[PDB]
Amino acid sequence: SFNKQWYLLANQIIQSLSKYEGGHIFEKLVDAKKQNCPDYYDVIKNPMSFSCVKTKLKKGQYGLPTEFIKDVQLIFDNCSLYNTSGSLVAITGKNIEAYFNNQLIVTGYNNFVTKANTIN
Ligand SMILES: Cc1cc(C(N)=O)ccc1-c1[nH]c(C)c2c1CCCCC2=O
Ligand SMILES: [Cl-]
Repeated sequence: SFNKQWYLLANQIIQSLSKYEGGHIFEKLVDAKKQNCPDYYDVIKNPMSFSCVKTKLKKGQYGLPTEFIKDVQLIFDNCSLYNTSGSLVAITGKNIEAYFNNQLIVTGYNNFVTKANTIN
């Protein structure tokens, strides 16, 4: 069915980000002490990780295909806000963001967004 199909595509796409070079840094939520960034949650008010998105997909918390995109984009927007441009972490965020946006086209995922937008 319609929602089962884009759930399945979203699961495939999120797994491909996890396996992308450097993707491990987005897999779990940042540990502010362990990653030596004690102010992280003072700057990032809406934290997000690949594992959060995987849990939402597993539990059925998404109603619309755009909700998945919004959460993944939030990962990269948090990355670019906290980290200085040209840092190893910022570079990695931009790499995976570009990969992600291409995958949305290549996989057809954007077609589910287009259809769901018409349904309102
Ligand atoms: C780099 C890094 C390495 C590991 C690991 N397990 O090796 C896990 C998390 C992070 C990480 N992820 C993000 C997204 C960040 C960080 C910490 C540094 C700056 C803050 C930030 O945005
Ligand atoms: Cl690392």
